Parts: sequence; structure tokens; C-alpha cells
Amino acid sequence: ANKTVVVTTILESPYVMMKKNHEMLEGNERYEGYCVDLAAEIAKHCGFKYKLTIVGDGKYGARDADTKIWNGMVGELVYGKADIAIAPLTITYVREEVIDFSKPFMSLGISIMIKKGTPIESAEDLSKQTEIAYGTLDSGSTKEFFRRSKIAVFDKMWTYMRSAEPSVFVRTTAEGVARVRKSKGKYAYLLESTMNEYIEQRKPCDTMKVGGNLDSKGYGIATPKGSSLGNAVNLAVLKLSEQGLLDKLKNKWWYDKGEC
Amino acid sequence: KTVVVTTILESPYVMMKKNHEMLEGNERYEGYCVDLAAEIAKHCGFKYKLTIVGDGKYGARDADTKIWNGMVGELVYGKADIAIAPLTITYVREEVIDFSKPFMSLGISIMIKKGTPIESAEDLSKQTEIAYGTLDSGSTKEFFRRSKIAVFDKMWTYMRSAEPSVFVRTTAEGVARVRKSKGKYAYLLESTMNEYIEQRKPCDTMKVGGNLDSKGYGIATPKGSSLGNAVNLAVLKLSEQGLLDKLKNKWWYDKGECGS
Ligand SMILES: CCN1CNS(=O)(=O)c2cc(F)ccc21
Ligand SMILES: CCN1CNS(=O)(=O)c2cc(F)ccc21
Ligand SMILES: N[C@@H](CCC(=O)O)C(=O)O
Ligand SMILES: N[C@@H](CCC(=O)O)C(=O)O
Ligand SMILES: [Cl-]
Ligand SMILES: [Cl-]
Ligand SMILES: [Cl-]
Ligand SMILES: [Cl-]
Ligand SMILES: [Cl-]
Repeated sequence: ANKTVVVTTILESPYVMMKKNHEMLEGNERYEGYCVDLAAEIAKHCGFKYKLTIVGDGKYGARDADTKIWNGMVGELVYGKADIAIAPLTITYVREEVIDFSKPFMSLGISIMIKKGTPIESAEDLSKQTEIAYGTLDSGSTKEFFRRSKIAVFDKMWTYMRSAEPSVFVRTTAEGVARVRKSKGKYAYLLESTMNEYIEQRKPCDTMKVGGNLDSKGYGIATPKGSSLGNAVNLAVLKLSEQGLLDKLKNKWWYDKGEC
Repeated sequence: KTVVVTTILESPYVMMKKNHEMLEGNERYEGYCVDLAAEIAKHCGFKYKLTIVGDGKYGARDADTKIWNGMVGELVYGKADIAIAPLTITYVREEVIDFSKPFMSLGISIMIKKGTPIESAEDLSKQTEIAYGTLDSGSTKEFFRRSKIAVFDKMWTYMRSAEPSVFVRTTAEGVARVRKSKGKYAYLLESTMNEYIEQRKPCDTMKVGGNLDSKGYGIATPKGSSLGNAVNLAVLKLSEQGLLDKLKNKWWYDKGECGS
């Protein structure tokens, strides 16, 4: 018999955001954003009812090196706490080994956010100076990229970041943004081009994405490995992509009401 | 035993090496997909035989007979174990075959003779002096055929009825037509092949406007093939090691045939 599908997601603008009047709203109505709209479209095409739930620990997902335990949305899927993740969850090798991913619904690359006027144009620029600190989000794919990289410039960046004091890592994108904005150009933030380009369109329009992306990947809808939901959701993603609905949702949440 | 790889002669993905007539087996061929096949096979631990698709087509389903041709057909009817080629991930194909996560991104794009007065798909659709078309039996044609997006629908209505036929059998042939058409023929093809051609003599073509859509190529296996899982992880591993980027830079490497 049909059950309500438990969707794990994360409060990350503009994917999932609290609606203005959330304090008097319940269930899915509390939220708005790209992934809220996407969940609606996927559910419609797949014919299921669902319940959006914000991941408890507020993390994307990393495996503890000691205990081998997955946290974040990946953990929610791995341990059977959610049926599907509809979020800016990056497709990675280590994750692909433990959960299923649809074909990508959005492309991104790691990128550099600076306060306007910062004399940085590239990862190479960052790696060759010490005046401007830089870091990444915790418990996500960007941090793991640097930790695992065998590419010289990135390995050099990781060697710096891992030991920098105070810590250059942040717990949320918002914290990284604030750090860039408040540091008078002495902090640059390594984040996905999607979030970077979003922030670039928000007041007070004091940040910008600089240089090319450091890699190329995408977000996928994730399900527990072997989940029967996987096939249908994947086709739904390709259909929506082909129909141009994904391009429409991107423009809607990034650019249509940009503030800059 | 020996994995049979179906692929297609398409520069710079798979090309006959100089003096190939005295070569044998896999050594006859060079290119991005040739190198990729080697890398995938090494990671997955299989021996393989590259074979060029008999009918020289990517893959389309005959409306009447509902039979698949091209590489898609070779997978569907058991003639090959895997396709390693610039084979576009699409909804209709995903229904009948398995695809790895993408190893390369692309979008449908416009190729014009330099100086042609066109900067967008919209421009093309709003005029009639410049003819335009696509490859036969491929994802670009099916995209326009299936599209409910206004401008693309208009372009299709024109293309389907244009006489003489605006469709071509091969990329080389569409490119020739652009060059020999004094600018009265624009070619719709994938950004990857467009950008490759853009950097080669006689440097008289160019990619204009943004891409009309966003998708990628995937390594394809028959539905439910056990090779699928390993090949998918291999793609992600190569991507994260930056080996896919290295391959792209190598085969799209600009020796400065045009300017510089
Ligand atoms: C987000 C759009 N999109 C739809 N799914 S896809 O055809 O598997 C794909 C592959 C890519 F390499 C880049 C984008 C992309
Ligand atoms: C081609 C590189 N690449 C690696 N495989 S992926 O992480 O599934 C992916 C998703 C995208 F949306 C765009 C590119 C991309
Ligand atoms: N999308 C990333 C989080 C953001 C980042 O790591 O930059 C992930 O899935 O882990
Ligand atoms: N990559 C395309 C062929 C080229 C095109 O259609 O423009 C396909 O898989 O069908
Ligand atoms: Cl300031
Ligand atoms: Cl071999
Ligand atoms: Cl439209
Ligand atoms: Cl008709
Ligand atoms: Cl011209």
C-alpha cells in the first residue's frame, strides 16, 4: 500500500528556504525554493505523496574516518531514515558506492567567492599567497575534493587549509558568505558555482565568482541503494530536463528576482 | 572474456590513425573515446574490442517498425556489450538502455560561417534566408522533433519540411555545408563538436549564442548489464582524479591553427 515518501533535504538558499509566514504554516507549506518546486514536479510525475524533512544535523554528508558512520542527508538515506534526498547533493564516487543517484538535475563546479576588489583571479593565486585566508564548508564534497586531491595546486591549498588557525572551515554556506563579506577581502570562500552565482545576485552585491571552476560535476536526486523509487525518479529528471523545466526553475530562483 | 565496444567515427572522439590501413584491431583508432575506453577497461579489468557501429548512426527508433538503429540498436539487440562514444543521455534512450553518469557535458549549439547575421536560435526561427538543419538519427534531431518549447517547435516545423533536405548524414557533412554555403546554412550540433571544429583550419566557422539545452554523454550498456555498476564508478573515479579534464584538454588541444 502507498506510503508517504520521506524526503530529506537541507535549508540551503535558494534550494530550500523558510517561507515568510512559516511560523504559522505546517508540513511542506513551510518551505519554498528550487528543490521544493523540483520535489513537487518529481512527485507529480511519479505519482507519490511526500513529506519534506530538514536533515537534523544540517549537513550534506561525510563518513567519519574512525567510526565509519555517515552523517547528513547521506546518513539519513544509508540508515533508512528517509526515502529520498532532493537537495543540492553532489554526485561523488564515495557516495555513489553507498547510495543511488539519478542523472544530474543541475551542473556545478567548485569555485572561488571573493569580496569585490580582492586581488585574486584563480586557485593558483590563492595558493601562492598568505595574506588572504580561504576555506570551505564542513562535511561536504568541496572539503573532500581538496583533502583527496593529488593535483599540486589543490594539494598545496589543502595543506594550508587543514592546519590554518583559526579554522578556515565553516558549518554553513551563510557562515562562509558572512566571513567573506566581513573580512575586508582577507577571506575567500571555496564553494560550488551554483551557490556562488546565487549569492552574487543578492544584496548587498558585494561578492563575485572569480576564475573558472576547479572541477565539473552535478547534483543528483539520491535514494537508498537499490530503492524501487530510483528508476522512476531518474526518468522524471530526464523528462523535466528535456522539457526545459529545470532551466526554468534555475532562472526563477537565481535570476528572475535577482537583487543586483 | 572480450567486451565488445560499439563506437562511432566522430572527431576527436574516435578517428582512424595515420597509416591505419597497416594497423589491426584497437590500434587502428585514436581519440578521446579510445583513450577513455582504455582507462575504463583498466579500472574495470576487462579486455575489449573496439568496433565501429555498422550503420554509422548514433541511435533512433523507427516510428513504424519501432526498431532501434545505430549504437543504441547494437546494445538493445545484443550486438555489443557497451557503447563508449559521444552518445547523448536522453529520456527515450534511458528507457531502453543503461547510462553511466556523464563523462562529458554538452548542449545543442549553433555553428555559423563567420560573419553570418545570427546570434541565437530565436534569430534563426524569425528568418528564412539562412537554411539550417541537424544530423540524422541523433539526439539533436529528436530534441527538436519532440520539443514543445515555442522557438524550437517553430524551428522543427521549418526543418521537417525544408527542401532540399537540411539534414545531413554526418557531422563532417554538416560542417562542409556551413563552409560552402556562403553563410546561407547554419548547422545545429553539439557544443563539444562545435568547439572542436571552431579551433581547426580553415578557422571559418564559429559557435554563436548560448547552448539551447544542457546534457551530457554517458557510457551505455544493455539494460540490466552487470558491467554497468563498475563502469559507472570508473567514470566518477576518472572524473574526480581530473583525468577526464586531461583527456578533454588533450583532444581539444589548440595548436593555434586559428590565430594565436
Ligand atoms: C542538469 C542538466 N542535465 C540533465 N541530465 S543529464 O542529461 O544526465 C546531464 C549531463 C551533464 F553532463 C550535464 C547536465 C545534465
Ligand atoms: C562530465 C563531468 N561530470 C562527472 N559526472 S557527474 O558528477 O555525474 C556530472 C554531472 C553534471 F551535471 C555535469 C558534469 C558531470
Ligand atoms: N553540495 C555539497 C555541499 C556544498 C559544498 O561542499 O561546497 C555536498 O553535496 O556535499
Ligand atoms: N551525440 C548525439 C549525436 C550528435 C547530434 O545529434 O547532434 C547522439 O548521441 O545522438
Ligand atoms: Cl565594506
Ligand atoms: Cl583489450
Ligand atoms: Cl516556451
Ligand atoms: Cl505536414
Ligand atoms: Cl558568412
